[PDB]
Amino acid sequence: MGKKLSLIDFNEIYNEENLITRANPIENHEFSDDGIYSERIFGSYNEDDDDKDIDTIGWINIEPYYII
Amino acid sequence: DEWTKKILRTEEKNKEDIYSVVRWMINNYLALVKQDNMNLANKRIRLYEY
Amino acid sequence: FSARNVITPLIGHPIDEVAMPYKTFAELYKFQLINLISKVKGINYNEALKFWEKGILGFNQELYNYMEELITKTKGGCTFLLNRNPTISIGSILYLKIGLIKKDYKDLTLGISNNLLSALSGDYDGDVLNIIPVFDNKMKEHFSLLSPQNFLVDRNNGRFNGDFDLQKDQILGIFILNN
Amino acid sequence: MISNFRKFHGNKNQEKFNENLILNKENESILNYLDPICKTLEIIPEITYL
Amino acid sequence: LRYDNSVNSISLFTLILRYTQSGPQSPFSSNSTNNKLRGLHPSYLGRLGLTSTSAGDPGASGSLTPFLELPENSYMHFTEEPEINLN
Amino acid sequence: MDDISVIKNEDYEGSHRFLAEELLMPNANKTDGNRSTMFCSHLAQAVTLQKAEPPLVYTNFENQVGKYSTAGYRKANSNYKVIEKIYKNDYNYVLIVQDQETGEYTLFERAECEFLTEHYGFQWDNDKIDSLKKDDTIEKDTVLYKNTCYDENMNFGYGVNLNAAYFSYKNETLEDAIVISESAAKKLGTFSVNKVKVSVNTNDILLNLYGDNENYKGFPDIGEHIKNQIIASRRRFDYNTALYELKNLNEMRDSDTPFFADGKIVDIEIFSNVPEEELKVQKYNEQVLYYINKQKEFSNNVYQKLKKIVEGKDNNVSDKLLHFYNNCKMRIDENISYTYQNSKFSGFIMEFTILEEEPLNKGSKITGRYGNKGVISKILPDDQMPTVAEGRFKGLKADICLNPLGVFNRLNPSQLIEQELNWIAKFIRKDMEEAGSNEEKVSILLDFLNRVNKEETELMEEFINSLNKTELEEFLNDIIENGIPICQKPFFGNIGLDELWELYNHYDHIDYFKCEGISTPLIIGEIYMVRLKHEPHSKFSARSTSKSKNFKEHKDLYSKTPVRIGNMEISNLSLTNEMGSIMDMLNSYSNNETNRRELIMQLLTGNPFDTNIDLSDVESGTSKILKSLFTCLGLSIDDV
Amino acid sequence: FPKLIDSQYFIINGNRYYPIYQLLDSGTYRTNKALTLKTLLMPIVLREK
Amino acid sequence: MEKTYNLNDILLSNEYEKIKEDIKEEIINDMASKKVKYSNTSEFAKNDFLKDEFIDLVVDGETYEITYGNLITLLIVARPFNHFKVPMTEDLLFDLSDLKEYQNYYTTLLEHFGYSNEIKSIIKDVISELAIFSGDINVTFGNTVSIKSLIDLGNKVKRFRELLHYRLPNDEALEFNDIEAIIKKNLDEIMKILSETDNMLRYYIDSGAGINSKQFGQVLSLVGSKPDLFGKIIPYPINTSFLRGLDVRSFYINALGARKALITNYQQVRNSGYLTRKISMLLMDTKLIDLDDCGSHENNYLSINVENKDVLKRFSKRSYLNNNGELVEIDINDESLIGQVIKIPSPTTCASNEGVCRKCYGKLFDINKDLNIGMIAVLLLTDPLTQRLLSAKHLELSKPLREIKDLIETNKYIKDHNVNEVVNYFIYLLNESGINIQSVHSELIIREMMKLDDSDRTQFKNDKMPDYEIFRITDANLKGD
Ligand SMILES: [Zn+2]
Repeated sequence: MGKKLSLIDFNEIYNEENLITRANPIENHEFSDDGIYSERIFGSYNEDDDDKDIDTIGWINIEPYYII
Repeated sequence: DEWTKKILRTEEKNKEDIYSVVRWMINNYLALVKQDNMNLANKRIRLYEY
Repeated sequence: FSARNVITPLIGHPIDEVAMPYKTFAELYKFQLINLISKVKGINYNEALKFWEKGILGFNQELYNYMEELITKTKGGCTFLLNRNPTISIGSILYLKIGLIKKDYKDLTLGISNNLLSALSGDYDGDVLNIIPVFDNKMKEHFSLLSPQNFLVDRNNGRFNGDFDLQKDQILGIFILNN
Repeated sequence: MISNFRKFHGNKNQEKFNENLILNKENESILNYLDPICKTLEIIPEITYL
Repeated sequence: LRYDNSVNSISLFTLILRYTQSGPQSPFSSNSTNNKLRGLHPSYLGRLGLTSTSAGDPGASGSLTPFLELPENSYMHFTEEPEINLN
Repeated sequence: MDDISVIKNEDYEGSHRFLAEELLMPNANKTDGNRSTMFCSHLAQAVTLQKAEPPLVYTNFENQVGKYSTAGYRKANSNYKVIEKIYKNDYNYVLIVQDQETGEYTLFERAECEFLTEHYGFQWDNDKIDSLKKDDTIEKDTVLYKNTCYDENMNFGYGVNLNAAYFSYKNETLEDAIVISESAAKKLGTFSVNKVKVSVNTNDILLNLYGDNENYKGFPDIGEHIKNQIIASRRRFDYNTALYELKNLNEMRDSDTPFFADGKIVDIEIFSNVPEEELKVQKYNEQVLYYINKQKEFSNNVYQKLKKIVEGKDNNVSDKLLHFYNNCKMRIDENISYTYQNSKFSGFIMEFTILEEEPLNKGSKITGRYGNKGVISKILPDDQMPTVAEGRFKGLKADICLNPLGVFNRLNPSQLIEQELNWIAKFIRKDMEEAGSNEEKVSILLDFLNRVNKEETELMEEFINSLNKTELEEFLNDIIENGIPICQKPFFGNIGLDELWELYNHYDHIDYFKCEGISTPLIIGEIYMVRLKHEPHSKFSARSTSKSKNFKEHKDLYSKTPVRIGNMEISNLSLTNEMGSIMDMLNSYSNNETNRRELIMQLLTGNPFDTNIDLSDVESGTSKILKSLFTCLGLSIDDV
Repeated sequence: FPKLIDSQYFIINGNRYYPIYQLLDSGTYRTNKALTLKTLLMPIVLREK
Repeated sequence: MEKTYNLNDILLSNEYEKIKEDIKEEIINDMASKKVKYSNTSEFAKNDFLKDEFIDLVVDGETYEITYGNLITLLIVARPFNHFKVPMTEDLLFDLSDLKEYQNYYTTLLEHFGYSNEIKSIIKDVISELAIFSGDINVTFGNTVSIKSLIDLGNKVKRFRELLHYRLPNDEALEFNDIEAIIKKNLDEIMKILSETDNMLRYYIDSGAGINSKQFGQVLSLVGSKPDLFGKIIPYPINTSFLRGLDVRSFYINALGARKALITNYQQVRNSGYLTRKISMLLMDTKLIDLDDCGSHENNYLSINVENKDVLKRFSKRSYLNNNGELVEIDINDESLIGQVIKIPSPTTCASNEGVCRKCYGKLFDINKDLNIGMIAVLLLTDPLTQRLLSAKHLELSKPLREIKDLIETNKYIKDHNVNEVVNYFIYLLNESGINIQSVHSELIIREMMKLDDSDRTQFKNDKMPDYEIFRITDANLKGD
């Protein structure tokens, strides 16, 4: 658990394009493009067409509020 | 219990009740502590008990 | 691309060369084998796999011929690494060549020279040795530094290593000859 | 022939295995051990082991 | 209980007359380092097998003698009386 | 205990009571404890032999070991009378008998093989029980079926006697290695029996591996051997409604599950949870249906025949008969839902019992009764083995050749004594054959045995005087050709240095054999040999890129369990000082999926005889997952 | 309770299991600072000081 | 057979293989034609074998009397000179009847032809051809073992009969040392009688193939006293041979040992091997530089005490400062250096940060350059230590192994002693334990354990010894940070 290693400033690396501000798991009987399971930013089963790896990381915005 | 009485190998006077067994053990404590663990005389084989 | 096999004594062949069972070579060099069958017979890779699957079941001369050609005609030979665990000594892992492929399906023992045994520290008591083939010619060259020939020299002394010298049966024959 | 002689010698060995030890599994009785285990229940006044 | 892992029809010593010190309630344990218990004792002669044991767990299991006589009326005790006479 | 003064030899003199498994070992006083404990281990590891023989040098307790080891023979326990015989298969059948005293009705079962565990099993000599017909009395101690270990007079044998010579054969007999004659290897033959379960559900069908287009047979028949090591293969279907896959019967694919074994199937037991009418419509079930019907036909047949006895008020039935009857009745009864592993299963589960004659092959381990070990390095023709020339024993060939170097180091001298005794016995046999009347032959025999074992001599004199002249001649011919029994008791009654010395001094004609191409004269004498369970097949592993337990479930021909590379292995490889190549091998063979795909693709698309692989530099999938999760954790590596 | 078949083994859940004898101490077994007699319920132990 | 053979004429001829073939064929055909005769006495029996007949071998004009068998052995082992077409000087000829010398001849072949891969290939072909012929000798001459062989000798040689039937005196005055003395006296005689008589076991005894002294004497003469489960020698000895039989009492003592061997192997399973990874980590990066002289001062050169003959052996192929001059290779054979502290260039003190020089490492530079030097050191130390620990459990013998570990893996001796004292303690620990390693490999391990307090790599050329601090193997890895 407790390790001494470099910390990361999330705000600089944060990407607005892959922002999950929609909480709906499904939208109108479909996986939400803004949902957690989003084919656009995270990828899908057809991963070779996506050219988007597991390294793809989503973001959530708490602005205008801060957490520890 | 009756099974330990049957297995035990001393005069029946010493196996009548728990008191007789304790008396027998205490009177022969020094001798009994000095007995070989591996001597087959002090051991047995069992099959159905377990 | 790994294997485990029992060791049996081999006579009449060079120290570095070994004899590998029919089943052992087929699996490790399967993709190389499928390449030749596809080229020779002009068939699809899936169809070539069907030929390989049929050969696995029992000894057939045709698949043996493809296997024999690979050991004969491959550049640098067909070579692998043989380790006896624990790998605690120099010579525990050795770079060796596949001289022959056995024609008995039942025979599943690797054939090694008695001189190699002392370096490996293993015994022909039913112990199993791990076989890891090396494919790239560059990788083959780098692992050739682990070959038995390079280990003829003892690294601490610079002298010849008795591990690769004549053993019990071998010494007696030369002794009767000379003494 | 040879086989008849071999059987004859085997029967005349004079060193014979203890059949009772080999077959003691059959001649051991479960009831002997079951009875005390059941009588441990007799500590309860209502329960009496028949 | 023990599965019949036998590869043979020979059963007199592999299964019929086999004994094990190890048990559910066993004085014998690997952690206890019962090296003495794994060894042989002079009483074993005529009752237990001196050379019959398994290399994996030496002394834990062995073969009973075919000629072993367990005294009648002693409840499968090797001897009618214990080691020390007490008389 | 420390005290060994309690042990007094006079107390244990003349008694083998202190011996257990070593009662099967001759001259056990001369063998070390280590070799004896190895022998005790080998006897349990010994495998059944089709052509097992009583040992030429015997301890005389062997027959008792055969008697009290009941797994090998079936003996009647009372006088019985055969009520009827019912057949399930040609190989498997049941015999119903009635006790001539109790009147109780019991049954005896006949099958070709006995399954013990894994592949281990043995075939049965079912001659007597097969001879029995209805209204035939079975006497009290008759042996209905016997193992190959027991002979006509129920003598017990766990090995074969093979002529052995200690000779250095082209260094092939190095350390504990053996060279065997092909004929001799024929003698050391084992059985393998396997019970294999193939489960076919509703969506699974069995391919027509053994059948043509007109007749659909997807698995072997009761009298037919397995071909290409494939019993059957099942193809699972997403929906079996279409039945469009009828044309697909001949072809095979990787997805199909193949079941592997070799041998003759001897019994099929099918447990079906599907109604008969549903099965009948499809032709692909045809073969299965037959055996299903056969099972029912067998079960019904017992039910009709025994219903009066079992369901009658008297009920003089053995528990075995009662339970057999109840199981068959359950089979014929409707609403019988079969459960395996406490769950109801779709389709049917089939158990095949397969018996194969497994011959001796290279890598097999064979031993003697004295703790020595040997591995079959080479099997060679009889002519290539040492053959003595220009003697009365001319053309005698050695069946096995053993390493001469280090023999005394083993501390098991007794093997040599066995060899010497059978070798000297060869001379005695030739002496009997060469000249004399029957009386001269018995005189030579009795003198030699008096030199070896007095008890055997006395008992042989009694046995011989009992024999009629024709029987005596037959016994003498048996001794001349087949061999001579010699008794070497484990501790008391064996011969020693002085006794063998006297034997050699008296028999001056007995001297080493001069072999055809061998300068050194050799001794060839029979040694008793046993076959051990170990074969190379147990530890064989071979893997090619795409435990699974499929091999244990008979779905794979051989284990594909990967070899493991560790820090020790990496260090020994790092001796080369070319770390990049080691990392390339690790990534291409295991860690890196992209590099692994490149290696496979290049191996199949490159030149067959020249292989050069170029691997891309990319982070592994594990590394990618690690970076993604760590960034979410809030910590990032700085390539510290 | 399992039933003996052929006088030396049991058949349960389709498998052949053989019962083997166990070697145990009869009674009054020695232990560190103690002498114990084993009973079905509670062992009777004598501890010394 | 011809009676005159010119060595370098056949070796430099293009009929080299054909000459060997026909001689090899002639020798084995002779052996198949005739039997070997045994007299079982000191006056050996006569045999007409070509291998034992004499030929004259001409080496650069000098004739040596050599047996036909020694000739075919010489040709097989002189394959290098046919391949390279360079003649064989008389310096290279060796005793062909003592197989111990073959090892040293291969060593001289490696030095003469430059430790090349080509000479490495030829030696492999020589070992191969020598072995294949041995099988032909063995399958034609034959080799056997028999108790009649023992009986046949004793019938002529009374001493064999008396030793084959020997039984200890029943004096209670005999003790474990007295019995063990009789064991060697009668066994040394037995081996001598077998070497000096025409018996079927003579070639075994002289060759050393398949002969272990203790186990040979137990079968033939006497077993002796045996330990119990916990090592105490049992008061009663076994006064028989396995060939003659054993007593019921003796049978229990043997079973005790065989059981003890089994229990010991169960305990032997322990194999921590933690140090192997630690030593490998520090030494994997150490490399070599093609620089003849790094530049170091003689006081900065390492000083070692040649107290024992074992000490000089560890420093072969390395430099030494002679009293008259400087920088001459130490000759291990000269016992003059025994008892003298000597100054040696050490891989510990090599100045260049990149690698160790050719004078500090030693003459093994060109020999071991292809492999990783640090990894060579870790395996030369690990494989004995791991094996010695296990072999000692069977028998103060175990103590050297522990102190070796404590020296490098703990700061007990590291924090209060100098490197000159540290390396000499290491060679003392190796000598007592029996580990045979050349000191260069042990010093390389100490070199990486040694971390400079001053933190300057090239300061070694300064006459003043650099300030430094040795570290524990695990701590030195931790100090990198
Ligand atoms: Zn330097």
